[PDB]
Amino acid sequence: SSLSDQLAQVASNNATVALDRKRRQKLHSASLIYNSKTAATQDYDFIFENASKALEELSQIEPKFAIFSRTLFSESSISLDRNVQTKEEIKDLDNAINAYLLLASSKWYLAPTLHATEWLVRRFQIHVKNTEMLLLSTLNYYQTPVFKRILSIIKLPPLFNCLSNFVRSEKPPTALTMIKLFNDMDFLKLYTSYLDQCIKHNATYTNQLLFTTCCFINVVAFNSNNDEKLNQLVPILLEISAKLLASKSKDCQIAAHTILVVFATALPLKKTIILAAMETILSNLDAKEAKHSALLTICKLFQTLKGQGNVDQLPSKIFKLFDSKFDTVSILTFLDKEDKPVCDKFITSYTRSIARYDRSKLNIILSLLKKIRLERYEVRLIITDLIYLSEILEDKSQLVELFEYFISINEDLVLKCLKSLGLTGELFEIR
Amino acid sequence: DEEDIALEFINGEKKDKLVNMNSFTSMFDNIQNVQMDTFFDRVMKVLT
Amino acid sequence: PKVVREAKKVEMTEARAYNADADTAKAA
Amino acid sequence: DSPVLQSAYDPSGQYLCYVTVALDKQRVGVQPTQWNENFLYLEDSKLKVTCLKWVNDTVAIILGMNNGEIWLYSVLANEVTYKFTTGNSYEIKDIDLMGNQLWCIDSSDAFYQFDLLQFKLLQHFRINNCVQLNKLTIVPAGDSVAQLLVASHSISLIDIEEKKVVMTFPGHVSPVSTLQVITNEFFISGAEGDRFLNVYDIHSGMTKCVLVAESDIKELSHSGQADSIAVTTEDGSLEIFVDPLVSGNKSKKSSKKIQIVSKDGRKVPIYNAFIN
Amino acid sequence: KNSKIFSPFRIIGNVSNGVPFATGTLGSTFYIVTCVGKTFQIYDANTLHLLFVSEKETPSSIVALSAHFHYVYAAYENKVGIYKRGIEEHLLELETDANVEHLCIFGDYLCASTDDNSIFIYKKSDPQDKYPSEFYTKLTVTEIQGGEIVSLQHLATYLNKLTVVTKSNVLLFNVRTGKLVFTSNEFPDQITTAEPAPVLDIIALGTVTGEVIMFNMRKGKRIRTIKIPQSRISSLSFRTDGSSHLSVGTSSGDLIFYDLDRRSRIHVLKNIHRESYGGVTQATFLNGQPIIVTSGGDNSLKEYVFDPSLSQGSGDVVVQPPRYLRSRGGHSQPPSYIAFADSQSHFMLSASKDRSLWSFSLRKDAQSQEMSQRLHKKQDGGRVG
Amino acid sequence: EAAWIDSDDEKIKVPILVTNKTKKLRTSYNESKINGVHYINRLRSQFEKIYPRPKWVDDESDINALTKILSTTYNYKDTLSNSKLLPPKKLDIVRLKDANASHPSHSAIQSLSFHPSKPLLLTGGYDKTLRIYHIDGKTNHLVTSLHLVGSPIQTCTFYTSLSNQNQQNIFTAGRRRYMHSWDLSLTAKIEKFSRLYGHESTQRSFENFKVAHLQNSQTNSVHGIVLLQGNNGWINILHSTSGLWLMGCKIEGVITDFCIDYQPISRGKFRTILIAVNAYGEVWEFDLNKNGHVIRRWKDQGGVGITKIQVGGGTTTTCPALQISKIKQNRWLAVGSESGFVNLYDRNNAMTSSTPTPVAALDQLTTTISNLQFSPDGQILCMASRAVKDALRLVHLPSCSVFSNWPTSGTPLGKVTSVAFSPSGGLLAVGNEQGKVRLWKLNHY
RNA sequence: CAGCGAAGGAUUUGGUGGAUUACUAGCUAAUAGCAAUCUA
Repeated sequence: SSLSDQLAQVASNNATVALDRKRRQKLHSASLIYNSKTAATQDYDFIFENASKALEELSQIEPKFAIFSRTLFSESSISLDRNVQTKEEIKDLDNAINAYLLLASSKWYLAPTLHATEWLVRRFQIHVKNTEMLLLSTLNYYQTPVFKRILSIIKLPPLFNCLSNFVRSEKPPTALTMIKLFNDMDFLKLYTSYLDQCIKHNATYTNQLLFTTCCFINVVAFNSNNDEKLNQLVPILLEISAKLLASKSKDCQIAAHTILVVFATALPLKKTIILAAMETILSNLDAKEAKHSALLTICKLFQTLKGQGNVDQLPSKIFKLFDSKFDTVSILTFLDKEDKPVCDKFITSYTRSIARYDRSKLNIILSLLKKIRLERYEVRLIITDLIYLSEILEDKSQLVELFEYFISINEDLVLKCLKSLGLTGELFEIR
Repeated sequence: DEEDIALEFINGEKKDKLVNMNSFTSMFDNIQNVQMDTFFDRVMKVLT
Repeated sequence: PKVVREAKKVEMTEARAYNADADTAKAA
Repeated sequence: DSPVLQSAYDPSGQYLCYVTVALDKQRVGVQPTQWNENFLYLEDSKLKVTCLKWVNDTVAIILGMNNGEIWLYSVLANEVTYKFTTGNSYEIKDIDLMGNQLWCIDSSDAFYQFDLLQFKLLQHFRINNCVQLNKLTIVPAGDSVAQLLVASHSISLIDIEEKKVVMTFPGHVSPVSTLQVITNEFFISGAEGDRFLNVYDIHSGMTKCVLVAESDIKELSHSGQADSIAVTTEDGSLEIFVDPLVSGNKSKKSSKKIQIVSKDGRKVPIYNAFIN
Repeated sequence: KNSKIFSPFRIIGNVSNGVPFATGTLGSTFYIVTCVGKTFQIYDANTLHLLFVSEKETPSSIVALSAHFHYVYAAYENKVGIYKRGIEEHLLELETDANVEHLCIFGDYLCASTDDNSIFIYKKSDPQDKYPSEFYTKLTVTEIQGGEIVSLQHLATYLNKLTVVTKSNVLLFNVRTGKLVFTSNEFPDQITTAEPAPVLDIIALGTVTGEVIMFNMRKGKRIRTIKIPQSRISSLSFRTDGSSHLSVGTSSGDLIFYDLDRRSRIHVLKNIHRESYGGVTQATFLNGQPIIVTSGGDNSLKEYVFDPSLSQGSGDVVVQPPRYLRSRGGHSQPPSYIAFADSQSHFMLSASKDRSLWSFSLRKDAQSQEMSQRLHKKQDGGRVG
Repeated sequence: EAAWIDSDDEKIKVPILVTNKTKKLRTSYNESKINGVHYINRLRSQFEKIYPRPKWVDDESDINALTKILSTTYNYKDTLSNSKLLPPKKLDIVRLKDANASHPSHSAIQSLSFHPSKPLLLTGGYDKTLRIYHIDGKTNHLVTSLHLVGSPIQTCTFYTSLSNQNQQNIFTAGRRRYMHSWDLSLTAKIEKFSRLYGHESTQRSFENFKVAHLQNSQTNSVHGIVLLQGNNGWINILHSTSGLWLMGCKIEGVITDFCIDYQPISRGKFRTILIAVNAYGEVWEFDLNKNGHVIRRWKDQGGVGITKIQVGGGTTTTCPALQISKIKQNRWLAVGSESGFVNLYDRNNAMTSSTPTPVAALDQLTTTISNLQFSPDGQILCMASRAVKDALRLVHLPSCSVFSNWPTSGTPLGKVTSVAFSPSGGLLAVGNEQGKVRLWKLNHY
């Protein structure tokens, strides 16, 4: 290309190294704490000693920082220069920095981590070189003067380009701009990589997960009326949904339930992928809040299923697994909940599966059929499966009790299912 | 009776509530210091 | 301002390839 | 344009079987030629009649649909009796039968053998060096189940046992739309779009005559001994050539022309004639 | 027939036909040898100009071609022609009437295979001359040993071995002693593509159901399997610039880029080539290059470049989707009507049965470009119908 | 570790320094001919430094199934196969041939109907020439074209008897004081109903009528009814075969419109209800298989002058049944105003209310509405004005969301004055004032 | 205001790619080697 941009490239390459006094002070004056004319007279040992004090108090409030004392906040670290050593030890350096940054992603409400990280900024120059992990680790606190400060001193990466009119503006960046930051899969694959590192370090927490989930449902909201964009956007959100369920935290599990429920009501998925999602959210379900939320999200997932085969049998290994994680009386009291969420298609598939893969305890199906109301094709398919069951195994008092209940309400349904299969005289013969 | 059972099949569907691009902007007002289960209940009540 | 999705002049760098000539032999 | 999608006469010219479309569903109607109201409907819009032929002898149509089925359809019992499947879900392009044995030709260029007395698939073969293929005709020499004549865009000839091309012909610049044998040695070809039928010898391959219509051909009937060929033009007129194989020594013109105009100054376009 | 006024010259405006092309390197250049019906053509890959053509046609149509450094090995009805700079330098008549199907070049031993699982391998008279000129031996795979052949190649770092890929089995050879060495396991469906990997001694092989097996021939096992629903696979390749990327090409006109380090679809490409003309006939990475050369059966050759990543820290996880780069095409159906544009006999116009209009240039064959159907807007207020 | 041993390469020797490219993999300056397996290992390391060895080969050797199915498939929507219903907010229209194009019309298109089973469209306008087309997706022609002088027709429709289905009577009416019936028999015999038996002082016009079946309910003489409008509050129900005044019903306030809702009673019995509105917008819902006396009455939530009421979902005028057992209870009601606000009501809970709240009260088209009709299956609502161009909207329901993708501004609707559906085909037909009727179809049906 | 009028119309502008001369492949120490290397 041309000469001007051809060496603007090498200027951006060697922006980290100070070449004289003017660029040295224009590089040293970046700070998370002090302003320019104060920060231009600090030395390294001063900010190092107050940062080490900040670190040791931060390490007694969180016991996983003495390793960074031993290897990154040591006394030789003030002499360790970054851009004087080879690519392999700079790779060691910035993955250690990334470890520290995701570890200290939580603590940004309290000033010890500000004074702990400001020496890291001033010495290892993460505000120019290691900028990405810094931004998308502290992205949760976007209404805070720490984020306004760090965005005022940052050099802005090519991904976060929507924020470049929020540098040195007193207005914090707004939620709409955060959505427009999140609204391309070049950013989203990056952010899912970061969340994968947070999962496999268990550095997840209730505020980062809340913010992440809220921006993801807002991204799906903006891509509601773009079918090609939504189908383009599936295999990353569902990917970290499945990676989010693999962890142990109740909060990330119910965040996975949140993105799953909003995505299922966003677009109609297929039966095989929604069944894999159902068994996946069941296969790592431990805490009671996760039980409650997973039951709600399973019911809504199955409610947003259309086309034929919607109310069919869930198979045996997902059915017994659902019964292993959820006993029948939990289903009964959830149906006894007074809010009455619409769960008719899931309860229809549950009735057909308990009548086909257990065929033993029909007090359950009679009780919950009394407890909810249910629509006509659902009860037609239930009583068809009941006709087949009543002819394969011999009739019982429970079976004929629910049968005469379906006599007592809406006779011509079971009459027309007998017209499809036999005759009411033959059914009274099998009575 | 096949179109009759098809017509009953399409009759047996209630009013869902769709999503649209300005339905979830209100969550950002109370993303602060809120337990995620209450967030899940909030997004489900704004959803249905 | 959107993210600058921007192309560039592309250039074919140096090849570096195994060749099959050293894969045969002969009885001596 | 004609609201009849396609039509075909029974042999000896007494009945017409015609496929029309009626509220995005094709239906097949039969009609005698001196009311009948047994419209066989089709199921859905993704299922339309590509080609059809009478049989002769419980009276029946066979209808090649556009998915890989041949609906052998009786006319008396107003339903499809038998459903000749193929292995592929490919739309067929022509059917032709002789006695028991029946040939079908796919869009994936395969040739299919069927037998309407025993309802099996006998054999199944694609061949090289002929790709766009849309209609065939079995060449009769009594019981010549071998040597059928395949045609699109350059007419080929196929023995069914050596299974190679035995003789190619100068086709047309368009795909072939009519391919009718007329004697034991001559056959009419005619493409779509063009006014120019041509009789080819089936042994030497030399064009004997070129029949010149005055508009685009749509269909044609011929007498049993090829002494008279009536074609129906695209603009609804009719051109009947008398004695086409006797010699205007190379390109025979239209001998007689028939149109059906009303007394109101309105021409109604005829189509699908039949001459015995 | 021969003539006495007009002599035929060249069939212009024609790029590919559907035969899998080949590629060759010269220094740090790349040339693409594609087939057009009977003659072939040699493009370069940097600016995608034409460079060479065969100086005279073949008897039959070319069924298979490959390319070493300077030389192009064409293969038609019974022979293999060793060519240099588009000029035929040596015929090689095979010792049969059987039609040749595939071939490979490695070291000294050329190896071609007919349509009855018979493999003529040839050898250079002097281990210093330029091309294999002398018949060495004739292997023959029998139906006990596997199915009927579908490819063959010598994957790397193998001392005078070879890999024949059948429809049911993989089977090696030691081509010096003419010996089979290792038949592989059984494979339960028809495989149709096999391309080697730039990692040590494994070969990726894709089936008629959409799975890619990765056979490790030294181990004799399979390492991984990429499953894909009901895709008639056609052409695999690997990317060799360090960052490992597999690339499958499905005959439904699809091009799927798989990562292999984390088994993820990087990006799909839909309807890149037309479905009905064969789909992706052959697609390959240029080695040491982050570009893709695809060619369909629909008279089109394309190049797709992978951009550098936008995540300067993350890097290999965030991969930018492939751009579109240079491409050369003609219309894919026989041309209906033909005119000459200028008096200088430089430009000519075609309009084809696939309803496209092209301005071919018979002077220099990178100037030919399609005319564009973008309506001038009605500046009186009307709307385009 | 190798599953095979070549047993030939170990007895080979190669002088590696014969050429340039094979002389760098020496290790001393005195070694010339090396053994075969050593040679294999040397060039194998040369290959591994000429392309590095990545991790995915030495990874492995082939709560998970979500990742597995997600890495399997591409199209993440089930709607390719069955779909059984509509997709909301984006429908699959296509265009067909303009249904007036064979034999055009001259006046507006004030009425447009379909034969209930046969593939026939009827067109009727103020130029007093009721035409009938045979319609199809390619080229659709005129079967017959009755003209009748001195009677500019306003509304006209097909009718078949429920009992023996072989009647096929057109009914047509305009601003005059006579209407016409027609038994269609492929030269026509038409009768002119003008005998008003009971009430003769309430019709300045016949220009609004419906046709509806009813049962006898002591016998089963299922037969037709013409329902004509009057002037004060009068709507008169006649006979369709004979022409006898069956009875009449007056509501309080000026009639604006009315509709007919059937409901089954047993296997072979059914009951008809007439729904009528004011301009004020309090409706009367009275059965008329017994004598016409009000069995329900309630009030629309709003409207100053409401213009058009249409019931749908089950069977109705536009989607009629053929066998008597094939008749179905409706689901949706719709009421439309001069302000444009169309309320749509469910009728599975709102037989109990006596003041029902709307399911939705939509407003997208601004001006007054003129025609609104449901689908034959009750998933599309179709609303249209007679005031401005492109004044038609389509509403997916039960979700009650307007379709966004259609109609755009570039659709050639014209100033719409009538609209109708197919009974089965999902083939929609719109008519304007400048003469042409255009034809679309819905690809889900 | 009108009409034109297939699930939008009409404009501003960046970047890349292809042309703007007539298409015989790259490098070097060049009757050859290289393309993994010109070194002993």
